Amino acid sequence: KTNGNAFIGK
Amino acid sequence: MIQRTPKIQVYSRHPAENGKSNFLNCYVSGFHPSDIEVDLLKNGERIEKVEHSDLSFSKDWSFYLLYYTEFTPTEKDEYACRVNHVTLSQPKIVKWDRDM
Amino acid sequence: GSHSMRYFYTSVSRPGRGEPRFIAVGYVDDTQFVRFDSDAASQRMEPRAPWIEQEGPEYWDQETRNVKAQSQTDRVDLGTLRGYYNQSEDGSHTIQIMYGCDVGPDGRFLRGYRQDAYDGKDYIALNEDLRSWTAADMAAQITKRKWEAAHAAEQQRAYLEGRCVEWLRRYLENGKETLQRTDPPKTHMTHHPISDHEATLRCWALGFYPAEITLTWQRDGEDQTQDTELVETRPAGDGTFQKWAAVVVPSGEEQRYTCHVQHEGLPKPLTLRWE
Repeated sequence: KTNGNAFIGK
Repeated sequence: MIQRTPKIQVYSRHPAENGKSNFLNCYVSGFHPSDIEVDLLKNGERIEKVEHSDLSFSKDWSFYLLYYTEFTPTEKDEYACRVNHVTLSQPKIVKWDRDM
Repeated sequence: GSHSMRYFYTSVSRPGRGEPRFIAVGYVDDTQFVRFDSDAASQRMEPRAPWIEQEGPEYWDQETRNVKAQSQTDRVDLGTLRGYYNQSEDGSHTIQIMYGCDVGPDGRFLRGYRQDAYDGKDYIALNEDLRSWTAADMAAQITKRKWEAAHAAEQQRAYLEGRCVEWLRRYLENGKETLQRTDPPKTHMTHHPISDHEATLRCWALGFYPAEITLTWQRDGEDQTQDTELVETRPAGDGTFQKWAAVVVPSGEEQRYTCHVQHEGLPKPLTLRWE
């Protein structure tokens, strides 16, 4: 299962 | 940026036996950037219906891909793999040597 | 034995030629089980191992959603990083992400990872404690401050110690017939005269799984790195791996050499020699 909780911009 | 040249290996999936079905592989690794041209050749000419792996990379971030095709080896057929990459002055041809 | 689950993502900008290309691959140990390619027809996460095909529609929908949002995040991050490094709009750039978790033979969580790169070099990485980051340079230090204010390490640790290991343990159970096996190498040696006073000895290891292997050459019991040509472990394409190590020897002295093979699938390590 991929991680979907950290789409936080660099 | 820093560019890394591909390491090329041409080989059969199973020990080669004339008249027996198999897979011819061309494994390219250790390269950066990811754009790469890979052709599998039979008697100097391009094989159509060549499949390839999904782009992945190693610990040092360098890419690797496997190009392959089903084939039946014969004593007279010559196989090779032609690779082009931004790090190369001209395409690099690596010949399949079954006897290594 | 011990096992791992890893995801590898790559985003490559192509200025003028459209939006960045995004590729995602998932692995359990050395077995690929999923893939996504933004240039492929499906626009969905796809199965690459038979034991994942059984996952229901909800599984595939969420995995597709995640890789699509990851590709959008990388697309904005390509522009951000280009700005941090004061780079032109015309050159092609790469963002690579690796993450995943490892479990011990008792199934315990061993470690978690999250590492990000820019143009093939370290950019930012989650530390082993899963609570802090290591920025590679000054540009990555900007990212680190934004990631600290966003509790990003807490997000990673919650995934790595929760969903990551729980789903790895599920996959290990679902693909038990194949993921738990170890195929020992089938070994043999080849000999090639290269002149009238020298020969190559090549030690071969074929059809092994997992990929981890050690091939070592010795002369009169002393470890050899003089003439030891060692190729990268390569896939056979059927789920097994291959490797070889070769040494250049004086003609007539072939029997003073041995190749020692170490692999997890071997009842006991092997020693090979030219007969």
